[PDB]
Amino acid sequence: TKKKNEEINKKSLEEDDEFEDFPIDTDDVEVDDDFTNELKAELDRYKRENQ
Amino acid sequence: IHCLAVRNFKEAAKLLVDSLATFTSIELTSYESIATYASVTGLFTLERTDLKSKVIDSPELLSLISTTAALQSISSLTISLYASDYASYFPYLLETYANVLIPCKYLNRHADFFVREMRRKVYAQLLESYKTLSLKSMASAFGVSVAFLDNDLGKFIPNKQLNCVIDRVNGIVETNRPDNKNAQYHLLVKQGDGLLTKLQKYGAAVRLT
Amino acid sequence: LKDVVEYLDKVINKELPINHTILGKLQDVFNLLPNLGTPDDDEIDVENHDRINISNNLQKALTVKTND
Repeated sequence: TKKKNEEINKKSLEEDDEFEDFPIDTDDVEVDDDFTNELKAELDRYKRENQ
Repeated sequence: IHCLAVRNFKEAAKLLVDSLATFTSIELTSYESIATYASVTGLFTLERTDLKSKVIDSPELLSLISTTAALQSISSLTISLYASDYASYFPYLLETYANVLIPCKYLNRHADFFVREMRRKVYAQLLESYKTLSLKSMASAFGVSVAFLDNDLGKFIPNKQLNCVIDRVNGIVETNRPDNKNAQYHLLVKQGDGLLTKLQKYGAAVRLT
Repeated sequence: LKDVVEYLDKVINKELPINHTILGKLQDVFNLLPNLGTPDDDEIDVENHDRINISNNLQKALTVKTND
């Protein structure tokens, strides 16, 4: 009950909680590189071999 | 299965290689599946000697031959990694994707990380033995064009496993060599840094009482 | 050292004898005097890093005991 005064005082300095204001108002990207690699391997190969 | 199912392979390899010694099919996916899966995990986890032995000098895998196409592809990969035959590495990499990774329920989700992770391990390996290489040399060995290699290398380098640069105008590939007392120094401070932070966090807490 | 130094002044000014033994011994001191830019100097620096390194790990280690 002691800590409680402080928790309410902080919230008020924020105003509400923004936390809930936002939803009301509104190499992890790396593509599988296997598909691109397949194309690469094959074009190089064709030329290499028949060179 | 619980481990395989998630991304972490470290744990799986350790239980699933052991199931080679003893398998029971009771309410469990047949032994042939376990042979294939043990091999995939195998590659990702153990270092040179040990891993090689575990995924090759195993009597069981040799006795079982290549009876289905999927177990073939993965074993072919294993051969080429170990044998340092880097021409056939890339064809073998593509086969394993189509026929091992996707039939698998478990590695469906993890196809993306796995196949990419293999291109990095293999490249590291070639570079380790060489002070310097040429782009034209390196390129040829794998069976990709010179341009292609460069692009795909530029992904691996800042992420850092290759430990390398390309002096482009000259076309040579240099491999930074801080493996020594310097290495051991750098690692040791970072680990020290990690202990230092924890002490503060805990210190500050008790101190309030 | 100071005693050696004022003694040398007296030899060439106040006619204390030329005792060849004393002078003879001083040559070893100048020949076997340390030098810098030797690869020994580089060697000392490697050792210096080692000892400070161990000092820090041990320093942190005491911080843990007292905190218990």
